[PDB]
Amino acid sequence: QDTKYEIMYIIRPNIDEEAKTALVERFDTILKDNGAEVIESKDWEKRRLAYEMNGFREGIYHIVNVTSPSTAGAINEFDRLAKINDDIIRHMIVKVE
Amino acid sequence: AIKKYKPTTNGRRNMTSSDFAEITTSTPEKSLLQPLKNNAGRNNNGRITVRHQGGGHKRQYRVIDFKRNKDNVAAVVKTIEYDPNRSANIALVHYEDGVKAYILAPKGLEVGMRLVSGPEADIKVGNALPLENIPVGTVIHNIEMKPGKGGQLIRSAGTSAQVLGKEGKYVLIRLNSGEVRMILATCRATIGSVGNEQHELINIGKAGRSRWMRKRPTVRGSVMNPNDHPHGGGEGKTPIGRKAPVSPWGQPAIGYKTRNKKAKSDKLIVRRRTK
Amino acid sequence: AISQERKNEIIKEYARHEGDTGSPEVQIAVLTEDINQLNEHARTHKKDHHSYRGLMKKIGHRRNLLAYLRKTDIQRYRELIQRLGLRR
Amino acid sequence: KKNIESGVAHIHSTFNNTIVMITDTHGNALAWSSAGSLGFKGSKKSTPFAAQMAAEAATKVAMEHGLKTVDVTVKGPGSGREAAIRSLQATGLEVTAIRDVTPVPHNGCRPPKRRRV
Amino acid sequence: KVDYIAANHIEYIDYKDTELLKRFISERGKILPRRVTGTGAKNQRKLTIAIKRARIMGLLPFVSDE
RNA sequence: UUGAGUGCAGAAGAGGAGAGUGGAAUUCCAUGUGUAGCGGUGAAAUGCGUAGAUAUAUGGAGGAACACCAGUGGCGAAGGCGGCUCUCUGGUCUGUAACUGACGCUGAGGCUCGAAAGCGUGGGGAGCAAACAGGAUUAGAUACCCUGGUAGUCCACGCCGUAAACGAUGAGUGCUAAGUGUUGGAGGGUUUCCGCCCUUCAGUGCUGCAGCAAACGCAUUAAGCACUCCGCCUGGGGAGU
Repeated sequence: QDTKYEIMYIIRPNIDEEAKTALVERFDTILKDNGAEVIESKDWEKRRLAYEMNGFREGIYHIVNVTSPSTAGAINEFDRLAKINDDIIRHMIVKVE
Repeated sequence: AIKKYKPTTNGRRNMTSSDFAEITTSTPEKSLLQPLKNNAGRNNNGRITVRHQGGGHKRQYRVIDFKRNKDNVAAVVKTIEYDPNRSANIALVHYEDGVKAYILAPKGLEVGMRLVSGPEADIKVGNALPLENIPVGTVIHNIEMKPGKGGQLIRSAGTSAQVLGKEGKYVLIRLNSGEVRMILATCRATIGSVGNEQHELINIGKAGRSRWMRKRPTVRGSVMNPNDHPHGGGEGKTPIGRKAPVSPWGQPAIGYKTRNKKAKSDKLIVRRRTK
Repeated sequence: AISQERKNEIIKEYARHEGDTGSPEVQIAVLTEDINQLNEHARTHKKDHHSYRGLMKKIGHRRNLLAYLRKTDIQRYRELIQRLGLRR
Repeated sequence: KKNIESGVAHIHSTFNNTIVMITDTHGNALAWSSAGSLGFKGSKKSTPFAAQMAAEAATKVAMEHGLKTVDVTVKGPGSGREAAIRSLQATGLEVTAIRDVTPVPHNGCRPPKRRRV
Repeated sequence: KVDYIAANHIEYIDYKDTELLKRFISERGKILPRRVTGTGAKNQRKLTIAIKRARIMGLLPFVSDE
């Protein structure tokens, strides 16, 4: 079959909500292009940080779930486009079962 | 890669040369060409400016982009050729409007690629971007000094460049030899380091082969006469007496950091490491 | 390494009778496709010692089963070596 | 000057010597002492009595610029830190901090060798 | 003679759960060894990898006496 | 069909590549404060500081190894293998038996793998640190002590084929009292079992009976009882010359 992946990225809190919705729209539209399957889009917690990361001690936690064939281009596309934006602090992708 | 010729003669012993494995064709177009001369280091005034030049096979110019002002048009790339002019190989251009030129070759250009030159281009190697649209970390060439354009920084085969850190104005850029300066924020450039690599690893072998290049053998220092170079003369072999060894125009040749002391870039430049 | 679809499919195109998960035509066909894709891996990660050793094991074991195949019948043997592209 | 009465002290000691210094909550340096600073010699700079009199000489200069309350920083595990903080209280100040900042790595670099004495 | 984490049916830790995350850290923030935990030997590995996931995304700090 | 391999259902595991990345610690740069020492030893000196060190706080760079977990734990054939996460890939064990019907093991010469030191070729270089300097002890000191400090120490590719490459015990396979933990399964009883008790497979330890042994001692994981195959040895030196 395929895999299952959590993707939980850390957003700048100083952005608007329009930028938040635009970023959610953008990464959701680009991830569906490479054969990834959308499952769920949860805004986890408006949570602070136990220590500072780049310029913040807060942020936004947003988690999504996604299934995809393992050797498509629906992983490294996101890996390339994540850490070049400003509004992503950290993020992690783990296999899910 | 590199061929190694089997030793037939005594002169063909230590020979090395490239493969040119990655060249598609070798019949270039008409329109991009221009003719040339060989000045042989000689001015309008018929006198040798810089020594040791000239005397080789014919060459021609071609017209190569440095600006890439045509934007928002997909650029089909078909062939990679060789040019006599520059150390790096060069590739043709196809625009969907139908305009053709030449473009330098970073590592990883292929047949059938489509490069974008606009300010909104997807960040890949070969694309052309004004510098403010570019994040920190990439490798960038055809870096404009002053806008409008074109390349005057790193062009030849191999060498790389970094981006250390933005300011409002100007942009910091790390060049070769680790020497980092202030460069304007409205400049256009291209992503990715240069193509061919192994020109550090090619011998010449014959006197004839570097004479196929447009060069000329020199003469040693004290082997010169006792007049046309100040080391000269000497009975038998003699070591240098005039301390801190000298060029034939004054100017001793060990350790003179000799830019013009009051230049209009001196307030822009950090860490002159090694020149 | 291979997928369980074709793993369960080539055994169902090369079987003698029904349920022939033995039948050493079939085992050497399975080993054949396995050593093809493991050698494809050995192209890629050619510094990996701990799978080319497995190539050695699968090659030697297919050698052993194939050598035992001939010494009771050759017509199966001739048909397979005309069938699967081997025997140099 | 300026009557601050709210600062940070620093304790730093070796097997052979020690250092005390009191700074601000920023902390710009004010006044300091050591067993070599008070004039004791070399091998003798490990006795906690020397740490006592060094704390004396540090505080008697320190509090005169306007200083009562302070926090305590213990670097450099040596010997006399039992006596240094009590002799710090013995000149009448407001010691209220018992922490431990001590550099432990996560095995990034290498120590020196054994001693084949 | 010792407790365990399976009565509450431990099945899948899922990277975030403070109700088990906070139980086995130290006061300063270290790891409690299996002399102290009273748990299964594989669960040591599960929770060790679980809290090593925790130390990146800020959901538990490295050093804490402040 | 019992030995073998093949299904089928599962389980563990620092097994190997590639790719990006996380925190501290050290060291350097910059800034603030602060002035007379810092640092070293059995003891002292050479070293560093009044061109502001040592001290603290703040920001950047930059490699390097990965605290806690960690255990006679686990994985590999041995050299060995522990920050995280992802793409490919390899073995091990437990029920299972419809399927093949002995397809097995050892294995001269070959082929492959193979610590650290070492060479060659390009990068990179924080600490540590052969060679070397300087100080001290020492009658003596090129050594032990201290302050330094070069190659080297990492990465990319060939090369070399070596160790106290040790459980100083070659591999395959059956029989022969026990007790004792523990890794990982399988089965049954009570069982809300997840807490217990018993039964059976695969490792890993510790004490011991027969037996073996010159003793030391070994012992279901024989250094016992036997078969198959391979290798080795025949006094010490001269010399693995």
